[PDB]
Amino acid sequence: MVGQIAKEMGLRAYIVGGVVRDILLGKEVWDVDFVVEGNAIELAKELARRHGVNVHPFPEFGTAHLKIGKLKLEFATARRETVEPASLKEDLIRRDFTINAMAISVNLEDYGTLIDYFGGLRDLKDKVIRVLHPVSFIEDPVRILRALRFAGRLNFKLSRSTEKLLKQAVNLGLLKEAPRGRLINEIKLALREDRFLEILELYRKYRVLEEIIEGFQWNEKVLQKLYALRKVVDWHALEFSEERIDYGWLYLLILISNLDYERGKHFLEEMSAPSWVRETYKFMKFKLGSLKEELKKAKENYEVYRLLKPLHTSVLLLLMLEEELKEKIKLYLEKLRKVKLP
RNA sequence: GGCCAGGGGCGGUUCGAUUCCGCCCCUGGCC
Ligand SMILES: Nc1ncnc2c1ncn2[C@@H]1O[C@H](COP(=O)(O)CP(=O)(O)OP(=O)(O)O)[C@@H](O)[C@H]1O
Repeated sequence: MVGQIAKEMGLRAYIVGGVVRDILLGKEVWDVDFVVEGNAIELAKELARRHGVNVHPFPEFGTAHLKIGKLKLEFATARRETVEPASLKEDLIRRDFTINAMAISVNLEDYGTLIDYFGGLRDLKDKVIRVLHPVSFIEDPVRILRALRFAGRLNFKLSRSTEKLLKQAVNLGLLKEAPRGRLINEIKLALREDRFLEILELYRKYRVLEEIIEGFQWNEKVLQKLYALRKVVDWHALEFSEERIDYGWLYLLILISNLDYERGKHFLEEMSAPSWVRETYKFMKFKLGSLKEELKKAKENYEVYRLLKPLHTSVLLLLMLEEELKEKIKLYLEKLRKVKLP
C-alpha cells in the first residue's frame, strides 16, 4: 500500500537493485529494498503504522526496517554512499554493477515501470558483470569478490573492461588494503553459494585468494580434489537427502587443507565457522590419514567403529575423496539401511 | 539477517541417552 502513502505525502519511492535483479531473473525474494526521493523514515513509519507493525528507524542513517508477514522491507533515503536532495539516479549510480543498478517504480503515477539508465537490463540479458565506471574497483575492492560471486552464481562473465580493471585492482594490491571484515564476510557469502566451486574457479583465474589468505597458493591436487567433492556432494544430496549440511565449508576445508599459518585455524576463526567445521578441521590431521589407512583392513563390523566419526557427517564425505575406500562407505549408508529395516 | 553461545521447543538417529543432528524461542556477545 506504499504507492498510496507515497502519493498522500507527495513522494516517489522505488524498489532497488538487488531485489530487482532477482525479479527479472524470476526469483522470489523476501528481502526488499526501497529508495525514497524524500524521507524514508516517515514512509516506513506510516507504513507499519497502517499495518500495526513495529518499526526500527535509524536516524542519521536515513533508514528504517519493518516486517509484514515474511516480508522484510528496508526503506532508505536517496544518497551518495555515506547532503541536499539527491535524485534516484544519483543513488543508483553509486551501485555495484549494471544488473544491480536498476529500480522499479512503486509510484501509482507510473507503477510497475522498470528504471534503468546504465543498461542493466541488457547486461542482464547478455549475461554480463559490468561496473558503472573505471574507479569502481578502486572505490571498493570488495566488489572484486562480488563481481566473481555473481559471475559465478549467475554463470555470467565479466565485460572486457571490467575484467581488465578487476585484474588491475588485484595486482594493485587493494585486496590487501580493504577492511578485512568486508572481504571476510563477502567470502562467507560466496561460501554459502550452491555454485560456490565455480566461483572458486574464478578466484583461481584472478589469483584473489593468494592475497586474502596469507599462506595460500593454488595446487592442482586440491583443485581436482574440489571437483571430486563436487561429485560426492551432488549424489549424497540426492540419496542421503534426509540429512544434509552446509557443503560449502567442506570445500573451504580442502582449500585450507595443506594448512598454512600454524594449522591456519586462525582463518576458520575469522570465518564465523560452525562447530562441525572448526571441529572436522582438527580431525583432518589426526585421522584423515589413520582412518583411511587403518580402514584398509576391514571385512565388515569395523564399519561400526568408524560410524562413530559420522557424529558430524562431513568426514564421512571427505573419505570418498580417496577412490580406494569410496564404494566401502557407499555401501555403509545402504548397509545400515538394512539394520533399521531388518 | 551468519555464527559464539547462555537457557526452551516442536520433530528425530539409535535402545535409550538433556552427549547426535532440523529448526524455532529466549539471554548476552562478533560480521
Ligand atoms: N559495495 C557495494 N557496492 C555496490 N552495491 C552494494 C555494495 N554492497 C551492497 N550493495 C547493494 O546492496 C544489496 C545487497 O543486498 P542483498 O539482499 O544481499 C542482495 P544482493 O547482494 O544484491 O543479491 P543476493 O540475493 O544474491 O544476496 C545489493 O542490492 C547491492 O546493489
